[PDB]
Amino acid sequence: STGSATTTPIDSLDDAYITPVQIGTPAQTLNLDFDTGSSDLWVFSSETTASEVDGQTIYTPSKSTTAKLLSGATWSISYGDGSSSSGDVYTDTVSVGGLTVTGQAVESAKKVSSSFTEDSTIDGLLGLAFSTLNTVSPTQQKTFFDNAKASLDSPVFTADLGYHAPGTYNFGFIDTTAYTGSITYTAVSTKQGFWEWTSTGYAVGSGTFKSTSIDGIADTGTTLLYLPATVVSAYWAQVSGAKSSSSVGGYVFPCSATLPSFTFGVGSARIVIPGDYIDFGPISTGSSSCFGGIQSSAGIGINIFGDVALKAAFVVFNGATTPTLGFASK
Ligand SMILES: NCc1ccc(C(F)(F)F)cc1
Repeated sequence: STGSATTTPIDSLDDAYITPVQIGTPAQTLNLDFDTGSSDLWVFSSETTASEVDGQTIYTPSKSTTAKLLSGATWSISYGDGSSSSGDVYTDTVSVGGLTVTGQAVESAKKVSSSFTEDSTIDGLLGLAFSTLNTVSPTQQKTFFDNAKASLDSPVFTADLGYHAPGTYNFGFIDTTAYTGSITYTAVSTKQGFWEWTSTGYAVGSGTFKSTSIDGIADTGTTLLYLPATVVSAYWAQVSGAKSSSSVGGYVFPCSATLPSFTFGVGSARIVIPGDYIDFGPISTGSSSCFGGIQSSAGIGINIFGDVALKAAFVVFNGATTPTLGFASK
């Protein structure tokens, strides 16, 4: 079987993408952030403290005939940006774009950090990294992709994120009309639980391609592109007036500048990120300083190929016994 769902940017900057997901019987539809950088399916619920909920749609397990409390199980998770959430665990039926999994662990948030509360467009997260990262204790739980794998036609899902436009998450098949040319596959390391791979180098604008190995993760749940300081300095040096700001927390540039493209390597292939994708707009309303979409990973400890990079490509997450990542131009 297969599934297919439209994903839509939450705002005008593509800060995140939400995808409708049906949970429970009868269906309760929540808009979840599909995150290949984590492995928990957690939702705002009727159990979330009332003061930490501001306009989100909530999951009510008491109204689902198929919901079952997973007795004794708890979860607690903290993201790389400092966000966090925690609560208890139900099992229920979960469907994405026609693809249904029964007995999926649905982690009901009892507490959520402030950054989730002030984001009324995101009802929760659907983790798509490897199940070794799932935070349910004492019995670790499988992700939606892992539970659906056996019944999928092909153990793959694809991310086709749009630039200021809706896109598509497909499960179980590769849409050969969604990309141009060939898909270039590259090996994945699962040792840290991430979709971790090695890029073969980079170029800035029309400059020469620098062959260098850049280890990093493919993370639909991270907005920006986080790369080593040497790479990020070489990019921003080509933008007049760009500088790293301590008060802002990253590279900023004059909103009147035009940004060069950024190219990253996938084996022998090249993926070009148009300069417009790197513009994240004024750092504050009315400001003439704009925030850059390519930032240094030095403070993080891992390089992150976030939405800025992934939306320039058609990306295949191949969850075969030997996992691989496929990239195609589109
Ligand atoms: N999008 C999930 C996520 C967030 C942060 C990280 C970090 F910071 F640990 F790399 C990995 C994955």
